Amino acid sequence: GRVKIGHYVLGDTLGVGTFGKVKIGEHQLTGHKVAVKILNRQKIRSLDVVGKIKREIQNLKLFRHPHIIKLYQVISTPTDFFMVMEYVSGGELFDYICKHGRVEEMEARRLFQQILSAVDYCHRHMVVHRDLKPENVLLDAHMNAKIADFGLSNMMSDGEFLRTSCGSPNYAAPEVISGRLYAGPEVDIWSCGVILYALLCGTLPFDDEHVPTLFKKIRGGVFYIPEYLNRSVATLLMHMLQVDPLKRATIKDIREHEWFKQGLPSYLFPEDPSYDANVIDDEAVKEVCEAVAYHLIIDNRRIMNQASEFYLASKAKWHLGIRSQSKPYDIMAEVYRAMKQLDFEWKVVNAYHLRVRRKNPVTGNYVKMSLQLYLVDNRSYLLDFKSIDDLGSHTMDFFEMCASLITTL
Amino acid sequence: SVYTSFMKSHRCYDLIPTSSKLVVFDTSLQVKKAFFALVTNGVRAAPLWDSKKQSFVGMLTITDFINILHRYYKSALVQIYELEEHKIETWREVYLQDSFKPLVCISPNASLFDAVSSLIRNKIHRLPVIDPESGNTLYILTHKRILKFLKLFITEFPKPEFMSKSLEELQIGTYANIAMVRTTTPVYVALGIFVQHRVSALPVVDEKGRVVDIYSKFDVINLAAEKTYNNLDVSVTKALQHRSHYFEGVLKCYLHETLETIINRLVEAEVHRLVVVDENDVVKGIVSLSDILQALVL
Amino acid sequence: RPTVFRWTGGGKEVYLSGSFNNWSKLPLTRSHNNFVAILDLPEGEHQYKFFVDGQWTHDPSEPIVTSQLGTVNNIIQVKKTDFEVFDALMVDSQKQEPYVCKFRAPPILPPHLLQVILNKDTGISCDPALLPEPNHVMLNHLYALSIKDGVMVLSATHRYKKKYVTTLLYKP
Ligand SMILES: CN[C@@H]1C[C@H]2O[C@@](C)([C@@H]1OC)n1c3c(c4ccccc41)[C@H]1CN[C@H](O)[C@H]1c1c-3n2c2ccccc12
Ligand SMILES: N#Cc1c(O)c2c(-c3ccc(-c4ccccc4O)cc3)csc2[nH]c1=O
Ligand SMILES: O=P(O)(O)c1ccc(-c2cc(O)on2)o1
Ligand SMILES: O=P(O)(O)c1ccc(-c2cc(O)on2)o1
Repeated sequence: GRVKIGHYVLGDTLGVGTFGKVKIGEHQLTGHKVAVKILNRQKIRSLDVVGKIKREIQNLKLFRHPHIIKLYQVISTPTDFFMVMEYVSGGELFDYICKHGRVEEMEARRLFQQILSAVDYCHRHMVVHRDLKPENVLLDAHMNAKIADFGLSNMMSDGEFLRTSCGSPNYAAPEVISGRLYAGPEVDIWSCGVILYALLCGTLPFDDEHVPTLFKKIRGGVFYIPEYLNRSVATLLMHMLQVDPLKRATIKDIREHEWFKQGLPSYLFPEDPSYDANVIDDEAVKEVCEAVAYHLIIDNRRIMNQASEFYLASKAKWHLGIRSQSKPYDIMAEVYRAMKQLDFEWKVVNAYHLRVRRKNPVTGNYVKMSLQLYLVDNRSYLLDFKSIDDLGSHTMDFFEMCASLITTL
Repeated sequence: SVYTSFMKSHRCYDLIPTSSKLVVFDTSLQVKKAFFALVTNGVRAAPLWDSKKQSFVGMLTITDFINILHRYYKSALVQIYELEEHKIETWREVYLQDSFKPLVCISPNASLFDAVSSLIRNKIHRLPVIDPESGNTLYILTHKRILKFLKLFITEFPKPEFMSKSLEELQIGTYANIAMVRTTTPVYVALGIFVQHRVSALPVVDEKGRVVDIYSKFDVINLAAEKTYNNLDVSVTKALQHRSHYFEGVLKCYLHETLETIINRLVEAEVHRLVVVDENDVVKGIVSLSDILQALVL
Repeated sequence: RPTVFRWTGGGKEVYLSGSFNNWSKLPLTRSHNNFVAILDLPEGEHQYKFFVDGQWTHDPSEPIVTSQLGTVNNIIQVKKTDFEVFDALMVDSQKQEPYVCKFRAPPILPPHLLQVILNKDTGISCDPALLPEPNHVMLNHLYALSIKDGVMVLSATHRYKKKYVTTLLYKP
């Protein structure tokens, strides 16, 4: 009524997410409705989430998709952070599944196509949601899916795994509940598989009152497939809800499935025909140097993308690092003494994780790599070698640093 | 005129595959191990890294294996001691004692026109793409990769008058003093012509007077693959016997045939050369990827 | 410009008196338990006090100042960096290699690293130098062959821009 922030009058609370409270914002002059997420400055600094909130704003500011909540502006005050974003009248997808009996295969497919398109956009921009559920998926007046709550989201790095257990237990992947390292996209596919089941069946595939009993069901990966569900959609759900993340389906696999292909619009995915004419590919950043120049880049990229055989492919066995059957304390003691002989400087991050460095005598530049000890099956350990990005050759300098370490060990 | 403007605008980066394999050899590595590694990995050439100098010195090709065999082979009874014991650095030492070689390379940011010019001018078939920022070798650029890339953009640009003209009228390729081999010619004799004449392939002719097969430089790695390198006294037909079963006939083109037909034939068959023929069956010359690329540059 | 004055405590009637006004009582709107009022204020220091249920009180979580008589009033910081989002997060963020060595087991090896790009079979109808699109998580990692006749073979997949290069080094 009286409370105003950037010409917007704050109304009733829409709900509370992972970080901060979300409230309705009606315009004082027009009456236009926006969603305002209030992040308390003291609450952020007390939880060491200053870096997480920074990445959250930076991503949403550059994120442009019709199935992801658009962030208009962010207002900073000396005590709070006001995130002004797109408002959707339809509410939660969870409420739609609860109000109706079961969402029909004609409408459930359309909603899933919109969800996966937004999920794929995140993954292509190196962002993994980690908290996908019908409660987090929103709906509008025109019945379109909208992705919200990027609080538990994280950035995907080259050669780096994620450990943080994020999301609801019913929607969490078997690797998430176990507390083990994962790549990222495979977790979102599992979560999307639960949403697809929830839309068609009306219930959850893994549901139990007892917490460890529920965890046992996810690890097992056994779920009921109803008689009203066709054979085509049944195979898709089984491939999406795989215990093994390697055997689990990908966005490219779902897009190629016969059930998903049905009535799929040509503007949702980048490889489709209508995408290049309706969606901006952000080529303006590369075409900023010196009107027809933009269309030249899009056409050249299309010819290169079409010829898959020209850029991509359709004896002794290789292995990652070095394997040892001895105790973890003995392996770590062996690596420290081997480095002193070669005159190396190392930064300690963890008991098994080491940030190592050396100086090249010919070029003069510093050579740095990251070491990490992993656990294989049982009683067997693996030492991992990973090159750090920041006259000679960077890749050759990394291979030589590894070669001297393996020989000394 | 039209294709010259295309190559000047497009960078070397556009040709590099999305996910490619690169084999690199250290100079201190034994030469025998290097040729065996080329077969197992399925690569035709590999850049050479000098550990002491901390820089890429050159390229190890099949020509190096041909040069070792012809210079050191004595008999099928006595083993080639130099091939068995020599390192890459030691082999290069005697090879560069006559004339040394500064590394010929292209930047990924440099235009495609400069890359084609660098291949024809230096008379080389393989050019390594090295990033000046990191110093890492990214991809080995060939004449085959450039022509296949240009074939993708033939519809995007308007076709000039020369593309609809016959090979006779254009006169592209070698038509005089073509180095050829007989069907009973031993491997050692054939290797000697590769060193003396500095050619890449030799057409095989029978006693009747007809081109039966073609003995190229790539056919030499089979001697290292099957470990039959120690006996170079054997005929050229016995050396080509490994791929003779799948073989139908060596690819040919006519003088009256248009330039567009010749370019399309080389990219589809994925071969490096075409035999020029008159009327029914008369050899006139050899047209290769290097001859076609030079015509689009000059 | 926009400054937030929120009352976390309970009550029915809450008023705000500060330095912005001549210590006058301003009515505050309530949602459920929180009493809030957003006012436009310039750069500098501003003193304020709350009036809950007919009695003067102060917020404990906010910094306080005491005068000569004994009146307790809150202190608010109005900075130029406080209004810009990227600048405000930078302020909140504000608030070496030893050569010496340093009982839980190490983490379980993920199955993604076991997927070797070189061991995977490729179709005969393509160039041998070509490889399938690698996972972003297998990049920079070192893969090696078993040592045979004093020669180590080392391999690692690296990204240049949008292209991936799988280099192999035969080093004795
Ligand atoms: C458990 N789910 C809730 C549902 C509810 O509040 C949350 C906390 C959750 O969503 C993730 N919230 C929603 C949105 C939001 C964004 C970021 C983080 C959490 C969020 C927005 C964005 N625009 C929407 O209109 C609006 C929408 C919201 N919620 C609503 C309830 C009714 C009508 C609209 C809303
Ligand atoms: N908890 C939560 C939370 C808030 O509600 C606010 C608010 C707020 C409180 C109440 C109201 C309100 C007041 C009267 C009527 C309706 C309202 O939504 C508006 C905004 C301002 S900063 C802030 N920070 C928070 O962490
Ligand atoms: O001049 P080179 O780059 O050393 C060279 C080595 C091998 C070949 C070759 C193979 C082949 O079928 O045609 N040419 O060319
Ligand atoms: O100078 P050329 O002998 O006419 C020539 C043309 C094309 C090639 C060639 C060799 C090769 O490995 O890939 N392409 O060699």
